[PDB]
Amino acid sequence: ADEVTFVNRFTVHGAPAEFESVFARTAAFFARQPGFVRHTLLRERDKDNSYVAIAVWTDHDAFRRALAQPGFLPHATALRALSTSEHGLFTARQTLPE
Amino acid sequence: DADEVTFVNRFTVHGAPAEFESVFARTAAFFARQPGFVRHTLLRERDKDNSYVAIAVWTDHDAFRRALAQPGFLPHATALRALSTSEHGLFTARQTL
Ligand SMILES: [Cl-]
Ligand SMILES: [Cl-]
Repeated sequence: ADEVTFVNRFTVHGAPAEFESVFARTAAFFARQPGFVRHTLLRERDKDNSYVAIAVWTDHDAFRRALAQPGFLPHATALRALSTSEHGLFTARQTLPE
Repeated sequence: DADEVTFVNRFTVHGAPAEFESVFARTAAFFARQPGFVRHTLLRERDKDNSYVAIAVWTDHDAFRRALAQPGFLPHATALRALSTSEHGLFTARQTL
């Protein structure tokens, strides 16, 4: 649609359990932001410490409003503490089924 | 294992993006006829014309491997290898809201 997809690759350095906890609470916060559509956390099969998150928002503006929230900052901080992140924003060009 | 698998593949496109997308649409269409195909998305990084991520979901690791092993995959792997460089990983979904 007009919808953007945030993809975030995490290299987790500490305990994966602790990382997934910190993540869940991050996910919870975004889940109640206007324009939120969905979120997936992925774990790489042949590693303990590789992860990928995927967040869909209705539009760019909805997403940037969610990031500029003062409520997001402690989640951001906790994640940085526990992981190296390489992230980016995408559009969907082809989807199937659909 | 028995777990749902999400294949994630990063592409840098060196040839025409238009021809890359078209080849991909056919490739997705081929995947769509394979047992255990759940879904497929092709993403493009915003304000980059050459950076793509393809996300393919399969009911398990074996259905995915068997898709890639089919003779009819060969022309689609060939077309993409001529157009792009790529790095992939095999994942399992942990959370979803
Ligand atoms: Cl483990
Ligand atoms: Cl690459």
